Amino acid sequence: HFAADCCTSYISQSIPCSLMKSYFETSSECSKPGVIFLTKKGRQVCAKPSGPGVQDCMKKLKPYSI
Repeated sequence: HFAADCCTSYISQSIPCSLMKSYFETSSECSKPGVIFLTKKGRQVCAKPSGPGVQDCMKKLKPYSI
């Protein structure tokens, strides 16, 4: 029961990938895209589309080594 999410601002420091269980990209329909990581502790972080290390965090969040 939700809709497309969007980031209003990116974090001010490196992304906390050491505590995120998954990650998701917003919809291009928003005036500004962005990928938010979902933390297992029940939280959300806002990051750019190609943030330095942000893509590495989402890469490790996807088990596909086979």
